[PDB]
Amino acid sequence: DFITKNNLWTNEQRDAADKVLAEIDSLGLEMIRLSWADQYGLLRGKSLTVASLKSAFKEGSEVAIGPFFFDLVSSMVFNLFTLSGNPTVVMVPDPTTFKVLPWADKTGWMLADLHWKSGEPFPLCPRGIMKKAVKSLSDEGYLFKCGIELEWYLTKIVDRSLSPESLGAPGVQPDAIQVQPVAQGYSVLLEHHLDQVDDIMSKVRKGLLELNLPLRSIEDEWAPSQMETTFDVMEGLEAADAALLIKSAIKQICSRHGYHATFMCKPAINGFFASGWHMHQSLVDKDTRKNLFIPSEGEVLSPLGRAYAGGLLANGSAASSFTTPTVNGYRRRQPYSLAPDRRAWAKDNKAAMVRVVSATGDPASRIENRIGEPGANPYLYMASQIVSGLDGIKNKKDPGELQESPYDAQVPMLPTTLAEALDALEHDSELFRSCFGDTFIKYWLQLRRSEWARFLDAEGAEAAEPTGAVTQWEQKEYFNLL
Amino acid sequence: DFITKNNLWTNEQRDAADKVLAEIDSLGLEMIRLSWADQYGLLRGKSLTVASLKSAFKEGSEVAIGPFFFDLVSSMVFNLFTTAGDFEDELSGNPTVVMVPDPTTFKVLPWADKTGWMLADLHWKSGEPFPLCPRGIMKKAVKSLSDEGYLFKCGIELEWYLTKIVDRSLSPESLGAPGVQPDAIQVQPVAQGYSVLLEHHLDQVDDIMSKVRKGLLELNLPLRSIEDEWAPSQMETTFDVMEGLEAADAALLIKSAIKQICSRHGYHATFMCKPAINGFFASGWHMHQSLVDKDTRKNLFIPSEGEVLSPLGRAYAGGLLANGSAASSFTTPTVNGYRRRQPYSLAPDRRAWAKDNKAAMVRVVSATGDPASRIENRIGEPGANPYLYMASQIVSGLDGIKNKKDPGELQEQVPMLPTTLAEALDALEHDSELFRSCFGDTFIKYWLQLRRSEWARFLDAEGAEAAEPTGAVTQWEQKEYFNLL
Ligand SMILES: [Mn+2]
Ligand SMILES: [Mn+2]
Ligand SMILES: [Mn+2]
Repeated sequence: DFITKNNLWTNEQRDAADKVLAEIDSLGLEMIRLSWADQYGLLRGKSLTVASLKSAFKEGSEVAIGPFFFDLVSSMVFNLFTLSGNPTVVMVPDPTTFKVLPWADKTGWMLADLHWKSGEPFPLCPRGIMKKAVKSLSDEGYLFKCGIELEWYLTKIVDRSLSPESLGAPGVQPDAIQVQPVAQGYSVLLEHHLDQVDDIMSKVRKGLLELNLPLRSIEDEWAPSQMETTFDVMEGLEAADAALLIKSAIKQICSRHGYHATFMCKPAINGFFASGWHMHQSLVDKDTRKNLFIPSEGEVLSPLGRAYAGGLLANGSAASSFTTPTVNGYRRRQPYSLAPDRRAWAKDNKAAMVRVVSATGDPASRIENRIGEPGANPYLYMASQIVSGLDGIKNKKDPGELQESPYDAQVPMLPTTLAEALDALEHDSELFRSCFGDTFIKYWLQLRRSEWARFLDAEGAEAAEPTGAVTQWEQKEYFNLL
Repeated sequence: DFITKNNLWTNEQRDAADKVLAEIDSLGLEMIRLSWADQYGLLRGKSLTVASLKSAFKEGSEVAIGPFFFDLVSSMVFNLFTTAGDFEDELSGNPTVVMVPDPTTFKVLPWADKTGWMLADLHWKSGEPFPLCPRGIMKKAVKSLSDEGYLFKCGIELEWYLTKIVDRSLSPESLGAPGVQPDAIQVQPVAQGYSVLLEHHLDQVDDIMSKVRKGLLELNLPLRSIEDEWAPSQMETTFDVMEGLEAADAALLIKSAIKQICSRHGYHATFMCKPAINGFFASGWHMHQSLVDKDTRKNLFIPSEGEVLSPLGRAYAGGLLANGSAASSFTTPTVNGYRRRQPYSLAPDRRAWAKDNKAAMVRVVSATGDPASRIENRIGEPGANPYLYMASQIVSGLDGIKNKKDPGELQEQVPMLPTTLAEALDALEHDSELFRSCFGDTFIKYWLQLRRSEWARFLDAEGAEAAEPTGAVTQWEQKEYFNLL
């Protein structure tokens, strides 16, 4: 009993486990998927039978850490045969995360944590970085509350790009899935585009509901075939696990019915505008459970929330590779685009990095950080916000002055390439090295700089210009998987 | 509770929400749409979960005002990125407003999967109503009307085209860009025409037409008639009399149901006045109107012998007429709506009153002592915004009442109506006081600002000559109104 010997379950998780086996038995489930988010947010793991799950509930399941050392295309940034080699770690199931996948045949699903065989936590496990952030927020008196609002694209699959000629090779991107848009229209919020796409959208809507996910709204975003699904507030690690499931389920559900959902920021398809992942955040007293961001008369935020906003602004440059992991996501670093090109904050202004949604006495007063990207890793994005903010609280960082025109603000600019965001983390190594782990940032810096290098040798430096056209390297790196 | 705090709900609005939630539960709905009419009459909004709509019945639901500052093809008319000091004097920014659900508008949409629908009113977070909300501008007319003792009784005669879809123009090179017109949906007529009212045309199109009829009927919309119009594939669908806000709400839902149902079975319904398709003539939205006494429920237009209308109805007609050029951009908001002059037809392009003459803007239907004595405005285009069309008639007609404006002798030197949306805006600019007073002064300057840009876009596309109303429908007009209106 690996799990019991190393004290990896709480009584809650233990009784959870007892019940997940009871649900498996009455539901007649034949497979149970066991997954974890890699460095990119992509769900990797194994599909177990129900005899093996019951054994994994004592021993765990062995997996190699090779995904962590590969890129999206499988090039070896780190040597796997010798930050090196391919040790084999234990997948430790978290029974509290179980869900009965409704688009699959008799298949359950539940997330896994990564552990060395000694029992200590694997230091690259992105979920572990969110646990670390949530634990430190619980030691300062706060619970992290997140409203998930996801902008993504919806397309019908023309060709799945399966011919041997299209398969690529480790380091050689495969062809993008061939798609076509489902609706046109730069008319935003049009009910007619909703009813047009609801043939497929009603299947995604029904799937989110069956997962007992707290779906809030389904909206026609601005661009042709661009969509917005928002969710009610969730708390802490739970919200990250839920973003994860939300993006996986949308993609899997669409594909079963012959559609392609992508969270790639800006697909290389004419008429497609950049997608954003704005992150609605507030803090709540771990005891009192009341928004500690609520302002008074004259305030747009409580002093606490003001401090949170300061560290969100202060650290957002080092944090950019986390809020915007992808190359392609930096075409959002632009003026006059409803996206943030500089560290500005404002009450009700979409051209800002931090947007305040608040009112005097309003228990829903909160911050909207808009430097986020839809394809971000939900554990690195949200822990970014937890680490960034709690720094502002701790160091009483004034956010400065609410900006009436963020695109004229003389505030510090945000990075405009993924190279720049990596540079900014190198020269502000601390805080993220104290919180994410020194080993992680060394790893993170080395791996992501390798992918920048591949974009550069494929497209050149002048293609990196954010206003530029979306390159084919972006399409054949992010469209299929993200 | 946002809605109790600013008392945005009467008790009836509260006796409804309780049963709105009750049949949501009874029927097992999973989505409720919350929609609102933008400057164009086009239904914007969100689709909310049950759990989430239960919240909006207390706190509302937020939404940006971008549609109001965007064109049909989403050019940015007003700077969206600079927050405003007095928004109503600079018109800049993307403020978040609250959508206040109105339960008296609840419907289960027949053609959709387990999905409900209601209308929302746009309010500032301050609790005070947003100054451009067209449904608010209708709410205002109905008030000033009830504050003079009258209810608005409205009869709708709505013409439109029903066509089969050949291509939805979804290829990426068709999608357009912000400010760029997307390609028009490719279509095919469904019947031949130039054989007006032909029963066999009706039976010919009833495969989908019955699906529209049935959908309108399930919505409890008071459908009066379906008729076969003159031009190929042109229909007219008329409705029984409706009152005040309900008639404009229904007008909106009428067009919404008609387009959504047709598209769901692969047809394209369009309220474009005159599509750029061979043989298609101009479609109209005629509005019969009368005033009733708000306490006796009785038609105040009914004429005695000697006069064609009562002196109340006669005054209204004068207010309909003396502001008709000003109001033109609210009864005929599209460039396309002015193409109405053709070699085989008569357009109501005269600002005049008549019983038989088809060129007069208003037709009178009145026999002595007849309880259905009324007037009929005919400059209405079908792709018109219902709130602003109806409120333009109440506002025009109340002027004539309060000022005893004389319409003059029935015309079978006739003053003419604006021939273009440019001229229509010229007319409103130079005679703005009554609309600035009753529609809001910020709305009128926002309206003239928005549409004058829509005209320069059209002019920049096809040139001054093709802008002439007599001329053929250009490609700018097709790619501006065909798909959305
Ligand atoms: Mn959005
Ligand atoms: Mn007719
Ligand atoms: Mn008529």
